Amino acid sequence: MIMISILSLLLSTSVTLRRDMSILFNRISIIALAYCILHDTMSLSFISKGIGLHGGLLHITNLTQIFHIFIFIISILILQLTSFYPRKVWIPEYSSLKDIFFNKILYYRTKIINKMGEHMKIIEYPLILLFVISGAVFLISTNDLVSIFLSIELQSYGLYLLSTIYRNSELSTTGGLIYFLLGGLSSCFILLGTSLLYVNSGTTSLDGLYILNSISDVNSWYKPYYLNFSLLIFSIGFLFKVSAAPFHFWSPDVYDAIPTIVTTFVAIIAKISIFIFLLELVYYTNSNANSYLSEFSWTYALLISSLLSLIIGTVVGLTQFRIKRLLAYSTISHVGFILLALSVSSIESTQAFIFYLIQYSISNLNAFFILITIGFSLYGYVTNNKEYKSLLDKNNSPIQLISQLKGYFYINPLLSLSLAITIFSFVGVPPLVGFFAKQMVLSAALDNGYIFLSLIAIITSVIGAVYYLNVIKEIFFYSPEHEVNPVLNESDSNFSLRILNEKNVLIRSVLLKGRNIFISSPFSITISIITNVILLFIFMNKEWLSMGTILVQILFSA
Amino acid sequence: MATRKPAFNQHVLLDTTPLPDSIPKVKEIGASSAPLLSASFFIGARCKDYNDDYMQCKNENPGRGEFECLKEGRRVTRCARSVLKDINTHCLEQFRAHWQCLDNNNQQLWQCRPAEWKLNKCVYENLKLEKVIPDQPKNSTPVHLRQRQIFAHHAIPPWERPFIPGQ
Amino acid sequence: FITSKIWDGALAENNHISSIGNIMYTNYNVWLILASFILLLAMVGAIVITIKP
Amino acid sequence: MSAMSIYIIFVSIIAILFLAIDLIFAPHNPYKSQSRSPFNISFFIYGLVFLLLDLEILLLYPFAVSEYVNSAYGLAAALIFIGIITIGFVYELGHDALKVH
Amino acid sequence: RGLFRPRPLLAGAAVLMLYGWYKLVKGIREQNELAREKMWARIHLIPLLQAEEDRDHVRRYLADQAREKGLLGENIKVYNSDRYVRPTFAVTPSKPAQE
Amino acid sequence: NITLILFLIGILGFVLNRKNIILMLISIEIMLLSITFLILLSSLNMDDIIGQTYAIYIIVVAGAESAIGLGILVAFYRLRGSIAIEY
Amino acid sequence: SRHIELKYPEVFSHGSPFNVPAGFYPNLDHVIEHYRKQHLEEEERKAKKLAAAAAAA
Amino acid sequence: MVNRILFWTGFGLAVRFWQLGIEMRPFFNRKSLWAYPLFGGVGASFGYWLQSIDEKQTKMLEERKQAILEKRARRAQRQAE
Amino acid sequence: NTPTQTYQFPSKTVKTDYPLIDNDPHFTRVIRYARPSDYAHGLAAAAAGPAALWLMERISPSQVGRGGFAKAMRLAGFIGLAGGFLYFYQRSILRFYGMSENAREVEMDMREMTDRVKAGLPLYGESRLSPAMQGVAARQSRYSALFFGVMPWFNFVNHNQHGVDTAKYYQQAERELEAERLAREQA
Amino acid sequence: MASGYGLNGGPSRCFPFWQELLACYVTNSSEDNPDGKNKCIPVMEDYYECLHHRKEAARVRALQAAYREAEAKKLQENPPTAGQIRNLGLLNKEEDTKKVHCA
Repeated sequence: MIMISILSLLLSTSVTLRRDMSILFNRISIIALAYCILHDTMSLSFISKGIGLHGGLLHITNLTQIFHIFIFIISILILQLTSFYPRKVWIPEYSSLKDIFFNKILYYRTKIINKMGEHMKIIEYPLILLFVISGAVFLISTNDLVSIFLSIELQSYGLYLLSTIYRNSELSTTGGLIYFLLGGLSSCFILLGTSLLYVNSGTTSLDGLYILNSISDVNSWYKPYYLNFSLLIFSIGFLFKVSAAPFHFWSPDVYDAIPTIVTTFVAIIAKISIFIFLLELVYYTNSNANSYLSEFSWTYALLISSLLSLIIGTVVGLTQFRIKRLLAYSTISHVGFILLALSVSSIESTQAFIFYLIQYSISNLNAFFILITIGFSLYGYVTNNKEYKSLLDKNNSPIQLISQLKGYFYINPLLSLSLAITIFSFVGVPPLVGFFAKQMVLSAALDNGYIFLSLIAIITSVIGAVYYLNVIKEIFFYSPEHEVNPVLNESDSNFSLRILNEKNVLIRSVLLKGRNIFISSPFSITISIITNVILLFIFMNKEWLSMGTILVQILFSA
Repeated sequence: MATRKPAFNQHVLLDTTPLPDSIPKVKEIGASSAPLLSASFFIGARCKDYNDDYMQCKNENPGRGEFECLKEGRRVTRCARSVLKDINTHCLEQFRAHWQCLDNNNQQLWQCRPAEWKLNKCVYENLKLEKVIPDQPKNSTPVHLRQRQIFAHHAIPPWERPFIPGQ
Repeated sequence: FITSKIWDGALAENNHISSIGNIMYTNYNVWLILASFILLLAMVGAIVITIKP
Repeated sequence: MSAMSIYIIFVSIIAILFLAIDLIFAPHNPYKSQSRSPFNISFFIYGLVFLLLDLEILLLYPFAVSEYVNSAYGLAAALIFIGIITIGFVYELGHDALKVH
Repeated sequence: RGLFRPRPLLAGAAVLMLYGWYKLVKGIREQNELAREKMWARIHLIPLLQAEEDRDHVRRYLADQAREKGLLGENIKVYNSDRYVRPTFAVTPSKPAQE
Repeated sequence: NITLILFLIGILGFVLNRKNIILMLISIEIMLLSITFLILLSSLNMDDIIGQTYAIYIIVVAGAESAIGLGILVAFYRLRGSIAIEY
Repeated sequence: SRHIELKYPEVFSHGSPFNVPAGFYPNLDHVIEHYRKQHLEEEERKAKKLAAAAAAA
Repeated sequence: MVNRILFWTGFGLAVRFWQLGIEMRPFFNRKSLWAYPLFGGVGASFGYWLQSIDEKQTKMLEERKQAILEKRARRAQRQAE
Repeated sequence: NTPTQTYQFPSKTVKTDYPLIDNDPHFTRVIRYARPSDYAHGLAAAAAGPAALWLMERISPSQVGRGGFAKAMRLAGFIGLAGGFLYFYQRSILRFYGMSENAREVEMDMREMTDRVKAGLPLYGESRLSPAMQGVAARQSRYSALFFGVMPWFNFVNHNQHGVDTAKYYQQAERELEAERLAREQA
Repeated sequence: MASGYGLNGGPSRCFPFWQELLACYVTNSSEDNPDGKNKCIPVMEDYYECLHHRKEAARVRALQAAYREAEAKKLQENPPTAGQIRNLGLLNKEEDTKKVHCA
């Protein structure tokens, strides 16, 4: 289904040069992903550790199919940002279900809804996004060393293209250049690791590598040092792509340089696919018997990266003043938690890992959606701030400074509360979903004897909380520097709205002001659902936590 | 000595040690490529069963077929040797004409049909052996029995005729 | 290094390009599909970022 | 010493002699900043589409020397591969990235 | 002039193409039939050629085992399986033949 | 062993380079050729056509990645006028 | 689990069908019998579940 | 009190309320009042569906517990020798 | 005529709820065993695509130019047709896999496949492909409908590797080949 | 390697070792008895030996040292020449064949 949507979309895109088609093409990409969810939903009525497919080059597991669906759902949510205009006109006389479905409203919308904005005029944007999704789904389902390499290049290359698709921005083209250059280095480490596996084992099959490792885990002529050493080089390339420390430096620049709507997809989609793929590889190479192999286990690179990501992610975030660079360092800190759960390979840590990744992806999603929505809400506001006036690519990244959120609680309190709830979930304050996520990882780490890492995790969390509290202080503790535009509501500047019926006959006319322009419903509803999922998790946790329990029990099923 | 195709060989290694007396001795075939190509279908006629038996023995003994099938290996040599003595007793002139034609024609059988038709007639009426090619298309004439060969550098004399056994 | 001949193995030898072609479109054709998508993405991507629409 | 190896030697020797004559016999006397302009994107695009299309043809050459064995099954996957890459060519034409007019 | 009207040229092109494809069908079918004959000719020879090579490998494997036990006192075991593996390396004399 | 030395040369490209981002692309291509060279020699030692097939896909992917990277560099040069880092 | 179940048991049917030396391929009848039993056991488990626990209702 | 249907009917009502609050639109104007039965109705649907997932999840977990005990038992009986 | 080898290839055994009929059923079997509700579900799924796009247009107008919406509806209709058909195929093939309730199908396959045994027919037909190429085709499409969200694939090959011991069909055929004989004797 | 497809269109030369290693694991390892995979240890060593030839290289150079050590001790009054060697087993060169074979 994902391959058919890409080819069919490409063909329709090929014979069009019309930029007003971008919003329509984005909406079709949403429909296409909904079918992908339907097909994968039907593919979940078996229990297996894995079924090899297509000559053994791919495989499917219950875990593989669950995270296929999850990637599709996050991609539908992100695709809203390019499928609906940011602002709408709402009045209480066009609010009935008969008005929405049978009546129509006419007014000059172009300036209000930002019809010709940059994120509304890139025809191939939903198509390149689908290519990245295909790279990610294929990598989850890869059973083979060559399939791994092809999948990771496919997802990586689309991400470089996404970071540069705003070709008229110097900031965007710079970030795309940085991503591609250092991502090319990391891909070489992945290809080197895959190649050393093949030249030593004589096989490309992951099944065959696991069998050789399983026999070699007994308790002299061809002692198998290569497997851990190969996977070590292999894993470093994947540590770069999830931006784990100490291979993290690229992401605060790239995430800040590229436009914010792009950052939302770029910062979220790739971690899900690499972490899920790493999970299976971690499980099947785990040396059960304490032998010489365990001494050189490649998974210590994950544990060192986890330690370093906990410290770098929280300490460096203290003096960040650009809001998108702070989110990059916040992600590196949260990656440290994810890496700790993956490194400890236990039923509890795998449960913690699965739950942590999904809650983190929906939370980081809520932060990007709130940041974009706040940026699109300043349309009817003005500021005389001198710092804000010297910002670059203001259209691509309307909010770039934490100081821009000063007094935003006085501009929109409930949207400010949603941001505060999301940030407090990142800290791990009960009873938000983020606390329960951190609580589960700490439990497993302590139960498997990872006390030293457990203590560094709690100490780093207090340091990380400082810059989280600093964002909240900015929103709540001060008056704003933004004022409503005088001319948007000047008691004599009314634009006209016509209300017409199904026969295009005028029913009534109404005069309208800036006070009748609102955030579009798709963004408000998405923020609202996710904010209430973060807030009310303690009453909804059973089925969601049980899903991970069953998935891990299958993966560990002796 | 592996089955890998060599690329930088400059020397040959020979061993003079014979087989142990525990192994019965068979005389090897002394025929080169062109004569045994022109005798191949006659060997395939008399020696099919022993040829198949020797290959079945080896498949029965994976990884050990060399050592466990020497006696059936010896039977194949003696059956093919019997055809080459038989042809050299009854059809020597036509045998020599065919493989000398083959040896001048890139060892391609469709370049030597008149000599092959001569020998196929002689072998059939002395040793009662028939050239047989399995699974040839039934709608068409068998390729080795066609008057005209599309790929033959020399067009074929109209007078020279294919030998159909029993005509 | 020492090498010898086989006869059953050499009945109809493939050149390396024919041995690849034997398996490239049938046994391992998932790789071929994946590579086509990368080539597709490279074609559309390099065009989109460089030319005026 | 093989014919191919000798052939490369002789062809290179030909080039040396021609250089030798003109560097030995022809008269010689040594008779003996810039501005930056933008370059045309069309030349990158020609090389781009050439390179990707040249890669696709190379992936079809094994099929042309393996058709008997591939039969119907190989042809299907070869046709799928051809179908996918001609779609990208349709994108190249339709978006006039060769500067049709 | 009729030499440059497209209709007779198109008709002439099609007949040449139709004739060439008809001949190509006859050629490749007979060429595929020649390949059937060539393989079956090789097939009938394979057992007598392989048996000769099999005897040669048996002879030289035994001669190598006799060398090792004579030289080293016993036989070093390379494979744990009992299968015959064609050698990758061979003991060679320090020099080639003089001439 | 030659493939190892070639991989070092590509690695050293980053170590010896502060200001030349074009050399950065070339170092990635040397590393990819070095790794492909190693796969090809190993598959000849192990009599495996799959290793040759793996090499062919790396060549295709390396060619496609060079295409994207040269494209990204062109979109960068159009706004900048230099491929030189002021270091 | 310490034992690894093959995701792709059909890999036992891999291998080139051309230029096969006699006696090259190892015998796999115990392997196929292993997967015959795995299949017959699973079918019985389903058979003795939707025919025995279905008689109650 | 964690009744799934009532909870998710309430969740849908809270989504509409928060959304109206985020949009800085009035919480209750008469011609918009159909949205609360709608959001609550969609919430009730999500929770009838979560109800049936829970039933399947419980059965799966109950089978898993028996298998672990059965595995534990046989291994214990194997060690009796 | 039982071939004395009714399980010739190592197949992957998968834990499911219902008996396995065919791990790689032929495309025409999947169409023929489809239930009338499969057509109902597939058509409604297909219509959902363009209907969702139309609903977005009526509630959140795209402001597209004159002919833009017709173009998007043409592509949305094709997307829905593809997704609707894949969903229709999945519903039927899941019963062949034993991943969904399949009693009508287990009876139908038993009926159909016993009949071919009594006619001397091959159980799964006759292939133009080489045996080895049948193996490659079988190993490519077996359980492949579980991957339909990513990649589509269909079995259009008459191979004999379907993951099921075929002794049951030969038992059923000779059981009633004897019954049909006894009735002829009693006449 | 383990793929089953060699360079000449045939199967790969180490494939029988790979098939036997997989056969040993599937039929000796299990969840009831995980220690059965210890039986696979010698087969895994045979597969690693087919790929890389370390043990064979160690044997051949150990033996070649002894062979060249003993060959120096003996005295070759009249070793066969390459011309006589190249006439081994030829139709009308019985004298050279007898001289090479020392018969």
